[PDB]
Amino acid sequence: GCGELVWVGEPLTLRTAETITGKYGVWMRDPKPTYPYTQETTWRIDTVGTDVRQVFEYDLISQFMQGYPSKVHILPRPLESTGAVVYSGSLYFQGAESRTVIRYELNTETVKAEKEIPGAGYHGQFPYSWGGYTDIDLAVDEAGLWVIYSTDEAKGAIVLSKLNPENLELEQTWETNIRKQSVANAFIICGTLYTVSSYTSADATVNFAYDTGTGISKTLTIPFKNRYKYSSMIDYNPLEKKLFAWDNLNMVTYDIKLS
Ligand SMILES: [Ca+2]
Ligand code: NA
Repeated sequence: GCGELVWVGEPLTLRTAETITGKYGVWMRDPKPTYPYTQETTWRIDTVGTDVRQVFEYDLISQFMQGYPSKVHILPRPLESTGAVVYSGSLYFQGAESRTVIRYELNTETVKAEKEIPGAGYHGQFPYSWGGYTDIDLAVDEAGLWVIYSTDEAKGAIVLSKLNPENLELEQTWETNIRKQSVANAFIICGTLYTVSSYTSADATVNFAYDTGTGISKTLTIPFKNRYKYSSMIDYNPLEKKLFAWDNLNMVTYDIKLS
């Protein structure tokens, strides 16, 4: 059961990074956890630097909030920005300085697929408003795996494609009429693209929505606060039905309300 986003709030900090190297990054959980993982398994990637490859893995939420990682994966390839997601036992991330999406099976630590997103800009071409090499933004919702980006053909407007979680083949593609660079970030809920924009570093709003079903968009005003004033990523988890975000060394979640 899905619905339309009508509310965002109740930001909760779950974990503060140990060092300044965790100023920004991406943390997430698997909406469709596979053995030996569960709905509590938590992955954390500090992305401060040029050589990002370590992936902290926590078995329990108590472990994630208090103790140490159960395991540390070393990615064969370097990771770009904060747009990665975990889905069905695999990490989906962007190859550094490339337009290549990579499926990395966590349990076997094996690369299952590599796929350039056709015509997509990368490494500074189409980042979100605050920049940060955020050209390519992966997403998981109730329908599965998506990728958010832009192309020259789309004239810098946000483009979203439904991805095959197995071989990363583009199944469907939608062109919007909103510039990706005019927006702070984005996520997908029940097949609906939502964008986030900032009046300030602490003040944010969900300002736009595009339904891939109907094909029509809306302007919106759904305010929420960036408590620590430097958000580097915000994704949606279709299982917990919350927003996961990274804000100035803090790994936070937002609760939401769907109509
Ligand atoms: Ca996002
Ligand atoms: Na993402």
